[PDB]
Amino acid sequence: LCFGQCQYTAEEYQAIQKALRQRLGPEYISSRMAGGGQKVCYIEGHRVINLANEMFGYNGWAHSITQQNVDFVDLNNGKFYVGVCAFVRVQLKDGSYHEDVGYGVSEGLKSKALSLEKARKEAVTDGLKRALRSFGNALGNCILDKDYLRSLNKLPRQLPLEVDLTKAKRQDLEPSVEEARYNSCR
Amino acid sequence: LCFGQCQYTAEEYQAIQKALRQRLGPEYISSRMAGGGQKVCYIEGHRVINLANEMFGYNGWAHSITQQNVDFVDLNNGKFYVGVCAFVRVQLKDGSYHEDVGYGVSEGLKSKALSLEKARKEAVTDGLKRALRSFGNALGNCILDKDYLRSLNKLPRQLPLEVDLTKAKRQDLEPSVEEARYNSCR
Amino acid sequence: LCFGQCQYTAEEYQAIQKALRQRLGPEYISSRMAGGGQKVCYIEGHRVINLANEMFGYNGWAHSITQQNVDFVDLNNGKFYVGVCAFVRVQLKDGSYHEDVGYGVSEGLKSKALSLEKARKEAVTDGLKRALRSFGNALGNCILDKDYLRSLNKLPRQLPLEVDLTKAKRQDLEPSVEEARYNSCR
Amino acid sequence: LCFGQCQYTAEEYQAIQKALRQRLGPEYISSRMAGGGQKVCYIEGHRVINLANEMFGYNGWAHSITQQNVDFVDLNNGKFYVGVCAFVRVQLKDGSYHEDVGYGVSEGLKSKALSLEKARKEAVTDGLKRALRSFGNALGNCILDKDYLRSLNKLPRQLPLEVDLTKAKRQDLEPSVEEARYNSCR
Amino acid sequence: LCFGQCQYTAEEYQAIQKALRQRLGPEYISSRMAGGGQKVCYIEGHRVINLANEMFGYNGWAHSITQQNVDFVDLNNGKFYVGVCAFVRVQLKDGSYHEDVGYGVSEGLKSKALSLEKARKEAVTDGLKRALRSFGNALGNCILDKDYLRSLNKLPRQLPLEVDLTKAKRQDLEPSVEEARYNSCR
Amino acid sequence: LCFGQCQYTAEEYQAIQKALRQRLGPEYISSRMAGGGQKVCYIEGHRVINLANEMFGYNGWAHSITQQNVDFVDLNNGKFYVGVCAFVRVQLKDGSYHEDVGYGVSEGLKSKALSLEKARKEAVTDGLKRALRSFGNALGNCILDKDYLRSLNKLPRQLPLEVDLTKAKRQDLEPSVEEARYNSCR
Amino acid sequence: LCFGQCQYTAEEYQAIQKALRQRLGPEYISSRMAGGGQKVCYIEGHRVINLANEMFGYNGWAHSITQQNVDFVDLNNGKFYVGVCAFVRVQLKDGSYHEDVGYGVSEGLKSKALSLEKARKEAVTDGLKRALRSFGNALGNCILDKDYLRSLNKLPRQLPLEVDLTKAKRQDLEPSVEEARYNSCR
Amino acid sequence: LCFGQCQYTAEEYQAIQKALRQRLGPEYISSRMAGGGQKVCYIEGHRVINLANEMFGYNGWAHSITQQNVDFVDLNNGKFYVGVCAFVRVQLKDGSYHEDVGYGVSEGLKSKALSLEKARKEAVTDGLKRALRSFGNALGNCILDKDYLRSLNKLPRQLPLEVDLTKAKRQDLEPSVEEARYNSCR
Amino acid sequence: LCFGQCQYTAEEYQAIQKALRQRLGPEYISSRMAGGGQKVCYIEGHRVINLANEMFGYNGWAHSITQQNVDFVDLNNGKFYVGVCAFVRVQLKDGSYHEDVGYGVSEGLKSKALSLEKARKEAVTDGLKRALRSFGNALGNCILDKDYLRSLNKLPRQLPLEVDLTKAKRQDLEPSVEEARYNSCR
Amino acid sequence: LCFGQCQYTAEEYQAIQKALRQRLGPEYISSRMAGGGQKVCYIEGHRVINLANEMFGYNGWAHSITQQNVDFVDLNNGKFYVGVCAFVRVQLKDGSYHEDVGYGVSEGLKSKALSLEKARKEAVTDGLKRALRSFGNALGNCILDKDYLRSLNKLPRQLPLEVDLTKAKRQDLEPSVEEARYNSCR
Amino acid sequence: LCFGQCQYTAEEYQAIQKALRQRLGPEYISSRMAGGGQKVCYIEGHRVINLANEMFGYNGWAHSITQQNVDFVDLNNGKFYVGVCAFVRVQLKDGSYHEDVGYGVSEGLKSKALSLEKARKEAVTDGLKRALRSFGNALGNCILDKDYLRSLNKLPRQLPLEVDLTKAKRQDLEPSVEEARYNSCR
Repeated sequence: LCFGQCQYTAEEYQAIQKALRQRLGPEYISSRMAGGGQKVCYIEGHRVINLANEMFGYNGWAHSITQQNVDFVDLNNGKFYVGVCAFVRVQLKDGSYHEDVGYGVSEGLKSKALSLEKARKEAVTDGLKRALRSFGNALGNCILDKDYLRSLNKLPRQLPLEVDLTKAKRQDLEPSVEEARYNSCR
Repeated sequence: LCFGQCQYTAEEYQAIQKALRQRLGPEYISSRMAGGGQKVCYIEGHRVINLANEMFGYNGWAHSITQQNVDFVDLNNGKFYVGVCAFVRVQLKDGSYHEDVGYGVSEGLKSKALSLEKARKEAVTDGLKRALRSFGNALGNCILDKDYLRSLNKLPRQLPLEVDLTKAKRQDLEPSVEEARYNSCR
Repeated sequence: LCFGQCQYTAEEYQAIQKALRQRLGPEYISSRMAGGGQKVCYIEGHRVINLANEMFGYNGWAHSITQQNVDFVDLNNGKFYVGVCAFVRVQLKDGSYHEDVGYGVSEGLKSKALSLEKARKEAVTDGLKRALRSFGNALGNCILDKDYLRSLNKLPRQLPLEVDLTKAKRQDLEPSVEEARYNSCR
Repeated sequence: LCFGQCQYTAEEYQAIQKALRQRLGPEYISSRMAGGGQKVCYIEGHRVINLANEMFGYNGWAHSITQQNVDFVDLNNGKFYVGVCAFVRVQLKDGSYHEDVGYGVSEGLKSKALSLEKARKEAVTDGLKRALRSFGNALGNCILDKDYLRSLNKLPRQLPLEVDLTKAKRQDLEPSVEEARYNSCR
Repeated sequence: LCFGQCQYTAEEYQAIQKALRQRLGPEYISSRMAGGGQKVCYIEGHRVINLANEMFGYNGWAHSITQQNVDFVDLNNGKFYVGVCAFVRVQLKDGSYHEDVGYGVSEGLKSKALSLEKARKEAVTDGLKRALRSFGNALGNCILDKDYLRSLNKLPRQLPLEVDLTKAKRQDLEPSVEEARYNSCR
Repeated sequence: LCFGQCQYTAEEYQAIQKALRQRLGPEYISSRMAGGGQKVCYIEGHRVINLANEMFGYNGWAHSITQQNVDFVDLNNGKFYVGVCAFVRVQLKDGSYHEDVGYGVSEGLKSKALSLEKARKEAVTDGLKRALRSFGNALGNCILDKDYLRSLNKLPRQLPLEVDLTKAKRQDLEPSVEEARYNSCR
Repeated sequence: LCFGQCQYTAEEYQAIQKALRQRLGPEYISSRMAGGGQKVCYIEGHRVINLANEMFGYNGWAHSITQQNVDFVDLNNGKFYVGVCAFVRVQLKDGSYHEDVGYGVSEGLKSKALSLEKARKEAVTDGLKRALRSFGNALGNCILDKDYLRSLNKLPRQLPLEVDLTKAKRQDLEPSVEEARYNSCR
Repeated sequence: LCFGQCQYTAEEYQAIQKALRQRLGPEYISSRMAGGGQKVCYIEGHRVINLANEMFGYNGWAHSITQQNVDFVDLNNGKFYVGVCAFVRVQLKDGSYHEDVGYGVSEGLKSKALSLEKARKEAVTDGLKRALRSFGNALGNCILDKDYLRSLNKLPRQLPLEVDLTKAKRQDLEPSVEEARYNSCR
Repeated sequence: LCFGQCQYTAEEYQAIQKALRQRLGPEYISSRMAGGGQKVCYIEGHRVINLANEMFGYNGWAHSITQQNVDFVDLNNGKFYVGVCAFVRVQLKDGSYHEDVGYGVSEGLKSKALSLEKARKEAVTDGLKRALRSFGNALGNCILDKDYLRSLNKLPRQLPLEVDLTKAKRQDLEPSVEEARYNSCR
Repeated sequence: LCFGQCQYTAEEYQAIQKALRQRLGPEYISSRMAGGGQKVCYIEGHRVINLANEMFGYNGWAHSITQQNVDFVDLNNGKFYVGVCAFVRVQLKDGSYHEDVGYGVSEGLKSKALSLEKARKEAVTDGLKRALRSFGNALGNCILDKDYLRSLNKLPRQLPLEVDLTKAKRQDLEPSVEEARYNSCR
Repeated sequence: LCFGQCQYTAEEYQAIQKALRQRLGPEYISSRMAGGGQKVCYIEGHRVINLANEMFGYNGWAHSITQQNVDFVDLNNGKFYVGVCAFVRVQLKDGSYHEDVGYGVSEGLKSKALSLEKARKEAVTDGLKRALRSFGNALGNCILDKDYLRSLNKLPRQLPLEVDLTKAKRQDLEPSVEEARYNSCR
């Protein structure tokens, strides 16, 4: 009854089906400037990872890199141009799964190492994000829907939120977790 | 009783068989201009993803990339011409499946990276969409039926639909979900 | 008791054996002009897909591409000549199966990308259609029977039959399916 | 108890052993002119497929292409000469099987694509037909028996038979089948 | 209890052990002229196939091509010289088996295609026949026994029997089989 | 309890152990002239096959070609010199087995095809014979024993026995077997 | 019930889901100067290792290197420039898992060996750290969240921590451990 | 309870353990002249085979050629020099086993084919003999023991025992074998 | 219930979780001079090995070399420069595991053999040590923590303590062991 | 309960443990002259084989050649220099095992074939001996112990013992053996 | 319950854990002169083998060569320089295991064969010793501990004790071993 062999209970299946339908608020979306001097919306990897963890549980989803391929490493002046693709397969405790390609780009740096590093890492993250979109709007599928983007723009400018470090983990030991783990062995 | 080993109950099977027969409304179909100065109808990936999730459940269908091949990367001026194909296999919790090819194209950009990226991604999405058509009209099989297209044109315009974020997910935490999941490990 | 492991019940077996014998009416057959200035009859992919879904159930048949091979890509003027083959294996929930080759051709376009895309996609569809013919007339085995073709010509033409979009699907939500699904978790 | 794991019941076994012994009437045999200006008898693929379906049931036999190899593609004027072989393995629900080679030829066309297409497709159908012969006369084993051919000639003009499409399938929906199917999940 | 897993009952085993010992009559043997202007006796493939089907049942034996290799394709004038070998494995429902080589030859034709076609097909049939010999005289093992050949010559000639086509099959349907089948899904 | 999984009963084991010890009479041995102008004794393949079938039952032994390799094809005048080896594995219903090499030679023919054919076939038969020798004298192990050969020579010649084609098979149909097989389905 | 086959009890699952949400205090975060003269925050591998051990138990998580590839080793003066990537898969006792790429860089050393050593080691640790981030904020996912970084800066520098070696392990022997062990082979 | 899965009964184990200890008499040993003009003793393959069959039963030992490699084929005048090695693995019904190398040599013949044939066959037989030696003196292990050879020489010359072909096999049939084996199906 | 399939008992798990947290005393730490004229602390392999044996039991942990690769062997004067890496995977009886890279270096020796030997052996040990660190401070995870190193320096330099060889194993025989082992077969 | 799956009984285990400790007497050790004009002690393969058979039973130990590699074949005058290595794995009925390398050398012969043959065969035997040494002194582990060699020299002349061929093997047949066998079939 | 599947009983486990902690006396350690004119201590392979056999039982540990690679064979004068590495994996009846590299060196000999032989054999033994060290001091882990070495030197010489060959084995047969072996099959 380990990962890949669970079957969702009607209650968890139903809760998730509904939750996945939600589109995400402005607090999730960020943007950058495309070469064409045009806005590009996207969700940052860390937000997607937390959405996934909260949607399926830290132990309810997984991902692996089926393959990563460096498309090219070009030196055209004193600078490097690098294109990398990754194929990421994400899976639920269910055994259900989705796979997609992510692409990573680095153009202009003078460091070969730094260029490769950027491109390889972004390809994986980009792939993880695209694979996860398959589960629904709440995991990013709304993101490329022009009507969603449009109605997002008609929303209030929004101030970045302050993070409250008051209750941040401040040491390794996890008392409650240790308690549970010791009772589990029984 | 995990993914790939379910067997549809008579009730779910019957409901789905019927639902799949439906053709989709104008709110799903979009179009672009082909090189021959001719309209081409298609369904955006995100719509197909949601159609699938609602038809089979977020844990009812899955897809993998059996293979992706870059056919060519030509530089014919200062611009790149790229053709990529992807073979996508989609499967139901049932074990039933359909596989098809998708193609991705990028012609005219000056960025090799941006060209490869566009082509690889679209090939995958295109392949996922074609594989899914095999299940029925509701998943896209009507889309290339000239009589369906014809009768779609005999409809009033279609204006951009408005998305309402009044109840957009703004926090990660899904209480209902956590409850259902908490009640499942016992 | 998943896909590939079912055994047909005598009742379903018998109904299908019979239904498969039927030849198809004019409403399925379409035609194009061969190079030799000669009529060529065929069934469009989407019709075959629906025939299959109705004959076996959306979860009663499946298909995969065992292999797709690009035979050649020739540039003989400013135009491309492309030949592609696909091997498609279709299978029933039974485990029974048939495999065939399909071919895809593109001659004359100036776009390499567009040529490759056309040829790869048609090879697959063509192969799917040929593999499916093996199950019987109702799935297209009649199509190449000259006596059938002959007696088809001796029938009244058949103007494009309009499509009834009043009952079209316009939202992703499928309430009946959603209910039956909940009752299946049980 | 799926395909490949059935065992024939004494009754079905016996009926088939007998039925397979029959030689086929003139209505099955067709002929063409060999290069040596000599008659060559053969059965059209579509007839063989129907013989097979009726003999074993749509779910009683299967076939796959173990391999297809293009022997050569020669351009000797402005025309193409192509030879292709296919190895086809046909199997019964029994697990019993037979495998043979089929060959496909195209000589004289100016289209490479059309030539490859013709040769690859015929190789498969030819292989399928030869593999099937192994089961008995009723599936084509008589066809190359000179004494059978001889006594076939000593018969009238097997004058073109008519194909009656009164009862031709005009829709996708199969009511008797749907009923049978929906009850199979009980 | 499918193919490859049956065990012969004492009764069937014994009947077959005996039947296999028989040498075959003149009605099976045919001959051709070897290059050395010398008679060569052999059994035609179709006879061997029927011997096998009657000896073991249409579902009691099977064969596969473990491999086919084209040894050479020589053009020495305007004619082709082709040598092809095939390894054929035949098996009983028992699991018992025998494998042998078959060879195919085509010397003198001007068609490469026709030469390859002839050699490949004959290699397979030749291999199937040699493999089958291993089971006994009744399946051809006598054929190369000079004392058998000698005493065959000391026999009156025979007029190739006329095939009684009165009862020839002229229809696909086999109501006999179709019922034996129906009462097996039960 | 299929081939490869039987265990010999004490009775059969004992009978065979004893029978295998027998040396074979003059009626089995034949000879040819070695290049050194010296007699070479050997058993003809068809005799060995029958010895095997009678010793173990048609379903009691089997053999496969683990590998066949063409050592060389030399043209040294207008003639061909060919050496071929085959590795043959023979097995009993027991699971017990023996494997050996067989060699095939063809020197002097002007036909490449005929040379290859001869060498390939003889390598296999030769290998099958050498493998079978391992089971005992009755299967050929005596054949290379100089003391056995010597005492074979000290015998009066013996005229070719005649093949009693009285009761030779003149039909396929074998009611005997067919009748038992019909009761071996219950 | 070994590693990879456990299933989290509801109590441990819940405790860990909660614990993983925590962001980490200043005591975890360290920083270095990027080439762009800009601060880069990160967590040291040894802290991440302890975080993981305390969160899941020393036997609750694992990691393997699916692959490590040296991208390049360039000598551009008397100095080496090295880029290495590692794919690290971490897994819980659950069977759940996440995989990511890590990169290792060495620029400027004159020792090839020292350069390779630094890059291969950092690539692995970097990858382990990135893979672990997928489980939640508590394992590092907060680290790249600009709002978290921002609110981390609005805190007083912290003086260096003194470690207390008072109770440091001074012998290899672990008595309490040896007991427990010994009472388990029962 | 087939080959490879038997376990020796205490009685058979004991009998064989003892029997294997015996050194073999002069009637087994033969010799030839080494190049160094020195005697070389050896046992002929056929004797070893019979020793094995009598020691373990025809179904008590087996052997296979794990690999055969032709080391070289040199033509140094008009003659051929060939060296071949074979790896032979022999096994008991027990599952126990021993494997060794055998070498085959042919120096001086003018026939390439005859040279290869001699070397390949001897390598196998030589290997089989060396592998069998591992079981004990009775199977050849004494053969290279100088003290055994020495005391063998101190024996009377010996006339090669006469081969009594009285009861020699003249029939394929084996009524007691066919008897037992007919009852084993019961 | 062999290695890789145990499950820690709550008692052993708990003891180890705790023991692993300890940092190690000065008696474990040693140092060398880095090229930059800077101190480098490390733990000697043998200490690590004993820490592991005592922490998990001689039969509680294991390690294997997944791969070892020689990066380069350079001769730049009369001296050799060698870089080698090893990937070591350590596992607990649990099935839990951790893998890391180790590196081995040899710069300056004149012996190629001695250089390779040093580099290959250190790579393995280095890897084994790094993999083991993943389990906790007690196994080395503290070692690279600057605050730990710092507070280690503030200790009274430690005097290289003596080894008491009095009770040193002087023979191979192991009494209590041989007894305990003898009984385990009961 | 076949080879590789037995478990030693306490009694057999204990007897063997003790027996293995014995060093072997002068009757086992032989010697040759090393190139350095120095004595080299060793045990002859046939003695080792018998030691093994008596220690574990003819069915208690096994060995296979995991690999044999020819290091070189040099011709430096008119003579050949050959080095060959073999990896031999020996196993007990237990499943326990040891593997080692053996080396084979042939320097000076003028025959390539004879050189290869000597080196290949010795490598195997040498490997078998080294592998077996791992089990204990009784199987050869003492042989390289200088203190054992030294105290062996202080023992008198080892006049070759006499092999009393009295009750040697004269026939193939083995009655007692054959009797247990007919009784083990029960 | 064969090798690799035993579980140590608490009693054997405990005895071994304790025995493994012992450092070894002077009677185990030997030394040689390193090129740097410096003493190098080590244990001879045969001592290690016996230590192992006595610690775990002849059937309690095993080892295999996962791989052996020859790094180089250099000829720099008339002498050979050879470096060889071996990867040895040792395992307990437990399933627990440890793997390490061993290196073999040969510098200066004029015989290529003798050089390769020395390096390959030492690499294996060296690897076996290093692998074994992982189990504890008693198997060699102390050997490289400078404080142990130091306190070993502070001892008295020790005359290489005399080996007492009184009860040295002179026969093969082992009566008790053999008695137990006859009683086990029961």
